[PDB]
Amino acid sequence: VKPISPEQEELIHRLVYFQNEYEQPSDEDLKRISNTPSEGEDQSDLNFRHITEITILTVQLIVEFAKRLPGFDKLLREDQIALLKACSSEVMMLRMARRYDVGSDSILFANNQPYTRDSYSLAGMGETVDDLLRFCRQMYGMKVDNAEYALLTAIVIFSERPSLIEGWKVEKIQEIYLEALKVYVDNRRKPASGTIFAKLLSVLTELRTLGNLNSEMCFSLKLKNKKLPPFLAEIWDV
Amino acid sequence: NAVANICQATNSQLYQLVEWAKHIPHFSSLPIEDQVLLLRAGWNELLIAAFSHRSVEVRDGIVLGAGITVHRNSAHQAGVGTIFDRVLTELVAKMRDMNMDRTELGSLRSIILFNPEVRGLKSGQEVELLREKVYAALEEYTRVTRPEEPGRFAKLLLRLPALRSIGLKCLEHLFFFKLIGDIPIDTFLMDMLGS
Ligand SMILES: CC(C)CC[C@@H](O)[C@](C)(O)[C@H]1CC[C@@]2(O)C3=CC(=O)[C@@H]4C[C@@H](O)[C@@H](O)C[C@]4(C)[C@H]3CC[C@]12C
Ligand SMILES: CCN1C(=O)C=CC1=O
Repeated sequence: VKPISPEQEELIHRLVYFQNEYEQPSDEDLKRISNTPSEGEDQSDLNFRHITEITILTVQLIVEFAKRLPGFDKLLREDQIALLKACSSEVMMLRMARRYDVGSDSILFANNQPYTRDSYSLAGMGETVDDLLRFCRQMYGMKVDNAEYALLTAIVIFSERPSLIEGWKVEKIQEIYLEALKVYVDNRRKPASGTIFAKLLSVLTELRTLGNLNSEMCFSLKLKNKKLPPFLAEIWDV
Repeated sequence: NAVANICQATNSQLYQLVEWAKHIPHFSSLPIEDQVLLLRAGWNELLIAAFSHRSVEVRDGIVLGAGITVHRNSAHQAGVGTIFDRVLTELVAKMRDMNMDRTELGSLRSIILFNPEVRGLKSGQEVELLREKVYAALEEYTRVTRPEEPGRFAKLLLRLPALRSIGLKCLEHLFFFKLIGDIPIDTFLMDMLGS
């Protein structure tokens, strides 16, 4: 029954704004990706190339979003890098869930090309795709909106990670986004907001597992004689 | 400090784990296959949560049972060598700082146990309803018991991701290898669950 404070409304407005602002790669980058078919490559090599090369842009977008969150500039550079490295994959899972299409049971990429189970399988990434799509489905079933996604992303970014220097400050920043999420959920979900707050916080727990599942590729790739782009390899300690 | 005693302790932890699950309200009324699945999935998180919470009184150590507390030098020999540090840092220290009581620990572990996202369930909706009941109850309890701190519910819930991460450092079911027979884990669970 407790209402949103004006500061919290400003915060949420900023979050929604940033999320919309850094949601898609530039048309230039995408056009550059579609227009480099190297040498007569097969459908598989094409799918893999698109998935990885776009994933690079996705990570860059994640950084752009993170460095604009209130609180982020209060941290030591070391802790910023640590957080980003540790959370980029999870945030990536949320971004992916935001582009899930129920009807086709597929993920719609920024180039409007739908990627299905078979797209990923053909790319060489079949071992994990069902878990990915299942997360997308669960997420969809919760009917999560823009503010909730933004706030969740902020909360994921400011989570406790190994090798933090000022972990307490991170925790303190995270508290604010938690409370904003709780109040938002209280005031803007109908008829009430039974347990949807805790239900949203379970998403974090699942994101740990998914992040592990994303680290757990690239050994699978090496076994298939395939290769992560070096940026991603470094960023995910692979 | 001795091997055999540690083994006895951890085995006892397993038995106690199953006993605890058995007496959580509405759990034993689920189809037994579902109980086996839920316990298999939560096995590590549940154990780790329990002994983390038992380790708060002790300093720089993990209590694994009656008169058996393990420090870093013996951690590997105890079977906890790989998660020792993160357990002390993200769990024990945290449980101590915020004074996590037993009702809250039980709530959290209930939440872990009642995971409707576990694959292969028959009664998934029922499990979800149970988890929801636990959420509501826990929020109520923290709202009443400690009203001075309004961010306590979320702070408790934030230990669940930490538990999942630490539990994942284990590519095996914790302590199971020190049971005596060649009894498979599903058989051990089936036997220990059915009356
Ligand atoms: C190892 C790695 C490369 C695999 C990671 C993969 O499993 C993921 C999680 O499946 C990757 C692959 C493609 C992917 O990067 C995306 C493509 C898009 O076009 C868009 C670009 C950008 O607007 C994002 O907000 C959403 C989306 C859909 C992202 C999400 C994450 C995806 C979907
Ligand atoms: C076998 C290695 N290991 C540990 O040391 C603690 C959990 C585990 O699986």
